[PDB]
Amino acid sequence: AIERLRLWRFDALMQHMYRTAEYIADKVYNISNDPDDAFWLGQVYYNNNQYVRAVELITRNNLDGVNILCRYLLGLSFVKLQRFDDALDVIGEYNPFSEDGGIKMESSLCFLRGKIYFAQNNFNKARDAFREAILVDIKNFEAFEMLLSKNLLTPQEEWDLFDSLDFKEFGEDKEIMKNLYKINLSKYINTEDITKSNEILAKDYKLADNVDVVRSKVDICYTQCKFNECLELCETVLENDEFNTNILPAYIGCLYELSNKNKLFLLSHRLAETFPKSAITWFSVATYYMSLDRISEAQKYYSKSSILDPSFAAAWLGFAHTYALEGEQDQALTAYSTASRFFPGMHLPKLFLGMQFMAMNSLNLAESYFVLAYDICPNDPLVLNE
Amino acid sequence: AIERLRLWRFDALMQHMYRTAEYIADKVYNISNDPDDAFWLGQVYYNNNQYVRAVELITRNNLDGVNILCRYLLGLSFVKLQRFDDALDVIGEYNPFSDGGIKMESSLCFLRGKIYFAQNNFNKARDAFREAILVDIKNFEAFEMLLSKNLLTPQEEWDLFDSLDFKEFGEDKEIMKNLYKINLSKYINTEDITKSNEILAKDYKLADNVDVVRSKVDICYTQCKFNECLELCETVLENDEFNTNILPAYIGCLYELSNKNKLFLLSHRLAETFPKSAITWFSVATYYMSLDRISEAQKYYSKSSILDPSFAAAWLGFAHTYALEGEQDQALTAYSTASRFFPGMHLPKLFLGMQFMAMNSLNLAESYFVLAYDICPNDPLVLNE
Amino acid sequence: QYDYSPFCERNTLRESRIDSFLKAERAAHCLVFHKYRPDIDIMCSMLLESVPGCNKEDLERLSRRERLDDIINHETNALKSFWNDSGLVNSLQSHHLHEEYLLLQEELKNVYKIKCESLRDKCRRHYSN
Amino acid sequence: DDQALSTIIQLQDCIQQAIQQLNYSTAEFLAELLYAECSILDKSSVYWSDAVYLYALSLFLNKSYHTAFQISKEFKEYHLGIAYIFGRCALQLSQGVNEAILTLLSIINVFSMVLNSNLVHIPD
Amino acid sequence: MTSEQNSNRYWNSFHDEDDWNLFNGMELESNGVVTFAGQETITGSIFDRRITQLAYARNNGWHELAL
Amino acid sequence: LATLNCLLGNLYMKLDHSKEGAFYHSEALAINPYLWESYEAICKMRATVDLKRVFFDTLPEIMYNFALILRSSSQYNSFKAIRLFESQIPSHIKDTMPWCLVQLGKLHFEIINYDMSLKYFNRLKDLQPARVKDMEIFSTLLWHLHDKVKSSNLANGLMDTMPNKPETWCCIGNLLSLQKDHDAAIKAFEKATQLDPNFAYAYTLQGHEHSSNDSSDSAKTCYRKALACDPQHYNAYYGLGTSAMKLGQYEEALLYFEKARSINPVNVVLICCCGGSLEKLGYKEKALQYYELACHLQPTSSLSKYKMGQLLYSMTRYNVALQTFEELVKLVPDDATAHYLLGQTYRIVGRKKDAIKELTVAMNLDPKGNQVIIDELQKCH
Repeated sequence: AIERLRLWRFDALMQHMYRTAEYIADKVYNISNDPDDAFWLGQVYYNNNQYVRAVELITRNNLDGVNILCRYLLGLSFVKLQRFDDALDVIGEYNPFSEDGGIKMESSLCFLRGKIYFAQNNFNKARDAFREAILVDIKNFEAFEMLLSKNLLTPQEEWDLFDSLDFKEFGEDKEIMKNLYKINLSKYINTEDITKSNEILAKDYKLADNVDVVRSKVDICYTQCKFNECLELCETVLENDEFNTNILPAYIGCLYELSNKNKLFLLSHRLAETFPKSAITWFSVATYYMSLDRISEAQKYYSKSSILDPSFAAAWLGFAHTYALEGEQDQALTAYSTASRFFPGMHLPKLFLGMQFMAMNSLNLAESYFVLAYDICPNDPLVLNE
Repeated sequence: AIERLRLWRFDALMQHMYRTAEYIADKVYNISNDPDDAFWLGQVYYNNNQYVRAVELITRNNLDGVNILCRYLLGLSFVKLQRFDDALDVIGEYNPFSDGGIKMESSLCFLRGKIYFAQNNFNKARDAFREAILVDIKNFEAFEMLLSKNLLTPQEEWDLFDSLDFKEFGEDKEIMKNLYKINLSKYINTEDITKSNEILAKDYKLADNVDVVRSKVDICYTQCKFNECLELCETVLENDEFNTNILPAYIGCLYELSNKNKLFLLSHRLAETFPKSAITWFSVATYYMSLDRISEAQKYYSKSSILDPSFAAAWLGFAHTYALEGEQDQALTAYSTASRFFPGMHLPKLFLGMQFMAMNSLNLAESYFVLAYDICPNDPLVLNE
Repeated sequence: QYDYSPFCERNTLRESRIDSFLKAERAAHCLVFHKYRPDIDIMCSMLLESVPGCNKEDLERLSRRERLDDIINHETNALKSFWNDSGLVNSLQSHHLHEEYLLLQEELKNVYKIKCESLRDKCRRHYSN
Repeated sequence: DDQALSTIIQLQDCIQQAIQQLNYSTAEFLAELLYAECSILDKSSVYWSDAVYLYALSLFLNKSYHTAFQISKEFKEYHLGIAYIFGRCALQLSQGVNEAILTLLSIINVFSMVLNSNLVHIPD
Repeated sequence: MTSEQNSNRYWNSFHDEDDWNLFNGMELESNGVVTFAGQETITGSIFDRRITQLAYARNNGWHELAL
Repeated sequence: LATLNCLLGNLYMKLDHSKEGAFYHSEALAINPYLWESYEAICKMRATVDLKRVFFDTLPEIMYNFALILRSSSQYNSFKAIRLFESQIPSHIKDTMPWCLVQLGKLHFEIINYDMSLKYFNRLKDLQPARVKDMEIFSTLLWHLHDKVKSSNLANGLMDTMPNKPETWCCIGNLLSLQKDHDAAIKAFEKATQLDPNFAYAYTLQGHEHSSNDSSDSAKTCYRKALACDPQHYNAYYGLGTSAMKLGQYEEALLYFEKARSINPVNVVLICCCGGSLEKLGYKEKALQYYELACHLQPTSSLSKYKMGQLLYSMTRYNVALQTFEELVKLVPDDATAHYLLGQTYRIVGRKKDAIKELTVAMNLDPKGNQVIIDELQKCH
């Protein structure tokens, strides 16, 4: 009966058969006014980049709020449509539920709320939203990894939050999932712990040479300036995936510091012929210009990389370096201040403002920014040396 | 143990956290090391709008020869990656094989038909789509795509509809047979489509279904019930204003009603809604035609034609712009192109014959108008011409 | 719970606007009501109650169908009618009333002039327009 | 429902009273409100046709001839006075004379739906 | 001076049409406020997502006065 | 003996004085309560009556409800009218009734809420495509929204339907002023006013365009003509106050600003302008009273909170100034000069940690004036 149509629609959606999925979703929703079928049709609209139609679908009958799932789909549709006001409207400023084997529905809502606050540059509220999202359901990981990647929490705070959260939901997979999460934790704090975790995960389980473990090893080496292990791990993982975006920034920096101009050139060409839109490729081209001492030229290419992707520390930081290295010192201050304000939670912009202020022979403000950077990150040779 | 991770990966896919989706897919794949997990990860990459990652991942260990769905995912990735020859080489030009869900062989045949449609060997596409629909009837794309571009004359479409069997549906064939019967061509056997419309309206509460309304609108458009087109399509468009299937008929009956304000509004809203669809540029060109600004309608039909090579309205409106501009030599080539790209469509040939009148060359006009009248016994344009 | 449905037909309003309207609405009523919630309450011989610039005595004469200190009384009286019982006059310094007074009638008289042709010439105005 | 009919009758009486004198804007407002109120009533009710006719007559009276012309075209067949309003609008605007003819010929031939009423300006 | 321009163009070849149209007269200022050139001006502060789609909108979208 | 009093009121309102005309409208309403035209004429001015005695001493209750709505709208207290719409006036009247649609759209428009008015009398426009009366408000809303396509719709439709109605030419001129040009807007407005005089809105827009064209005398004359047409119109008064502001003569500017505010008490632009006239006059204590009224009147307005902060810092009420500036930044982070005052207050209070970050935001916002920001940083420590 209707169940056969429902499963056929689900398979057609899963099989990337968009027309049949849309047709059958429409038919089943017309047959029965079941909001889950409406959610499915909205999902089909969502997949093929038809966001406004799904918005109007879930808006026309006011079925949002009846079930949380369609509300989340609708909010995601707005956030992709960048009508952040309406998305925050439907989701709410804070948790409305604050007092199956899958991720808790409420946790996803808090993640979306954190994402919209981040988009609105409201970092302080976004931090709380993401923390609540990860605390509510440990089954979630998008919020945890987003917070870690965007450096919205200090390493000590990151460790404290990791320790605060438990793993009771996982049960049998408690230790393996703890190690898996601990792979992605920030460095500069008790690195030996992340070490022993990655070896205990390496030999005991079949995950010996996976993408994330070698990524964490590369990050450790890059932090410790262990650059030959950096490279060897980087090529040994690159030979499998030639376009793994997770490792490309570290790889590019590591080539830059070895000044492998030629490998950098080949990577720039390969990435340009494949991913013109992504800012990573233009960052690679600009750092190729850097390796050839072309600050004035790749000034523009860092501008391009930064605009093609906001919330990218590397592009804007390099842009400020291009400002600072040769002359034009006055506005390097403004550039690094923009780095600090738009990228809170990272000690490096504050340290750079401090060292630049010392460079004008202006002392007390250099001290101020230096102590700010030290507050953000306690364990860094650069800040303490400065 | 793996089942929990698989369900978590599925949940990440459902709630569209793509980074976690790929993370968990990679983890479970490395644990199990089975081709289905690689299929899941390639599907995640596909949804990520990262086709290179998916195709490289599938091809690195040559998994296409292991399962039947991984090779299909690789093929579709090549399809959307603008690669066709290697896609067919992997899938195979001919059929290698000549419960819920649908058979995979039908999906592979459908993908092959898509590549053939991309490669302009239209007869091979017709063969592939007919084979796909006869092997499996659940694959509604093999029907809708074939009927949408008028790749075949309606008589053989009706014949193949009669030939295909709904028996394996069983208890649901009673409704799905009628639903499929709705979507065929409307010029011939018009009354049976109507009776099927009331059949769906009764006992199934599907009168509110959008595609029933679309079928009724196309019925009204066929005999030129343009007022009923306007009323019914306004009733359906209020609920949803961006149903791409509905919209061209609404443009047609609006331009027939010769009204510029509502066409103007919908065109300007669709322009900011779907900038890359040829539909909105076609609507803009129609608006300029209604305002008799031929020079701009020229370019705004050219863009729509370029965007969608399968958009007959674009070519015929293009040649209409030519004809109304004053020059006709290029309109001749335009109408010939529209006729040749879309065999079985009477309107391009009819308009080309009107142009033959415009040149006072009635000898080809006789044959062209006879051919057009062969399938349109009752419509004002044919008899007037 | 505070009702916000009539302020926006969208059944959901983000919480920032909820207090934005709530704090706005209460003081707006508090100004009119005092020279609390909106949803709990909205409430609170010659028919004409008030005319701008009309005092109670001027209303009464309608029903009948009709030196430095003294000029200061006329100084304040003139601005009482024109400013619709504005409370800032009493806070104005006395010598600041004089220049505002002279600009009042001077501006007022200009309104009187504003508020208050050969055949061949005056036909052109309709042809050209 | 007991007082619902009384309100409609009172509004109609007020509308005839207002149009009897040269008071038109008040006639406009009362016709508008009666037309809006009669929306809930079914089209078969004579009250709906009467309110539509009164609204059409008013919208004609204040020179807003276009709006009267549409509000008459929607329900021109239902009432004789609506047809009269439509014909007047058509003669002033030279728009849609043909359907005005097709309605007026039928209404006069049949006379020699709702045809007779006690309202003001009901044509003879 | 010609070598960098040639190299710029050589790498500049890798764009989509709309993407290249976005960056024809692209200029980014030090503080982060953005100037966009429409072949009007779309001056706005970067790191807010909505602005770049607004540059997309008037670039490819259809705008018109109609008297 | 009811229409005669109405006629007397119309003549009196038209000629010299609306007071006697209002008296005669009241007498006519005493004779008969169902004289809605007299009520509209009364509400054209800021005059009111005792509706309980008029309408009583369910249809009378329904009429009483509309009378209260119209009185509130004239008195410019729209929250109450919206609440009566929510409670009384059932939906099958509210949605269908075009006049209630006009009034309700106006009520939402006078509040900064813009999208809901658009929705409301856009459904109105859908119901009555040929309606021409009171469309200048739709034109003004479209001008405020900075939207051109819907204004183009309105202009084309009204020109096609009513080539001669003054509202159509008013909308044409507003669209022109929207796009780029001002002289053509003036020409359209002058055509609109020649075809139909006594239209004070056309004169108001003429004066606004003249002011935007840096022609003070022409704007003043247009506003004078507007006041001649309509004794009570806060828009032309506000324009005159702004003009005298730009000439620097604060006295008549204060006069005009207060007069505009008198007939529209709830509007933060006019409250702010009257208060600023007060400081230019030097009355710190009374100027704060209006600004204290303004922000309490409605939050989420940069201008009112900004002027609160400036005034409090001027006379050094730092404790409330700091929180006002904080909520200002909360409601908007892009104000350049505001963050400067934030940092100044933070350093005055003596919280250097917030001062450093606030000044950093300050230099980020203003590249040209970083040096003075740098100087404040030096003064910070």
